[PDB]
Amino acid sequence: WGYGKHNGPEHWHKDFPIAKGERQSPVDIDTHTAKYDPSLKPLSVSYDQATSLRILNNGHAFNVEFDDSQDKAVLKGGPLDGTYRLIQFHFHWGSLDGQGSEHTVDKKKYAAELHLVHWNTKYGDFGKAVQQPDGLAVLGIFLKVGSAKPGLQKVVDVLDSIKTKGKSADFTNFDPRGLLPESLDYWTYPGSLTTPPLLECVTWIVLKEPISVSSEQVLKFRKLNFNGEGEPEELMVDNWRPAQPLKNRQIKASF
Ligand SMILES: NS(=O)(=O)/N=C(\Oc1ccccc1)N1CCOCC1
Ligand SMILES: [Zn+2]
Repeated sequence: WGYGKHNGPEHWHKDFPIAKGERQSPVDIDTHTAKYDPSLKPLSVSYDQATSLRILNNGHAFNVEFDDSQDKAVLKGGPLDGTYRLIQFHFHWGSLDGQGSEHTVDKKKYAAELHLVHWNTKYGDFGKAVQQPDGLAVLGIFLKVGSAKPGLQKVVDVLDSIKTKGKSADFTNFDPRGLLPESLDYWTYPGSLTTPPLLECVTWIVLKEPISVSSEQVLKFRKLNFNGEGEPEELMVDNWRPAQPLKNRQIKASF
């Protein structure tokens, strides 16, 4: 699977029939249908002891991986019951600034979207968590093009070294706190992974406030390759799934 005409989102349902499921992601967030929910508790992003390990081009995106052997970087609160450990983050982005995000807001597409993936520690390990309807929590953050995001620059700086599928590099001592906007105001809804196997295990928490990144930063994302070394170059761009049917779901606002 991939993002091209012959292996892209329109084809995924043949190997992963859940692609046409009842709680697929992403979705369009219609701000006039989302309802404030005063029962939501404050979101707690606890990343002070985060332990990043490595950055990997997996042919679909680049992934910054963390040590999730212990409660070191966790998400709690909000719509969540319990504790969810950060395992990795990645981005989706476009070929041009007017597309790239997976979620949309009143049909607006942002230039890119950051996903911080967390699993529910009550299930012991990630593999067990993704067999549960509350196994994962993904914090989604939109990127727009404006001023540079200083906290993103160390990421941008290493991409030269993982240009092709299968390449990795040490990426210790990275602080993901530097990727957040000021506000933790969010929308939440039950959904899925947005990549095969498209498992319907995720509590989505999508921040309302985008972060700004510079044109130079996003241009460096677009120099990555989907292909492996020595293979013909296919630029890693437009690695986003479009909005899926909302079906019988409710999107709730924390604000
Ligand atoms: N939006 S997402 O489904 O989280 N994307 C991904 O799914 C996962 C699956 C497991 C752990 C973290 C993320 N990625 C990024 C692209 O390469 C495939 C893996
Ligand atoms: Zn993602």
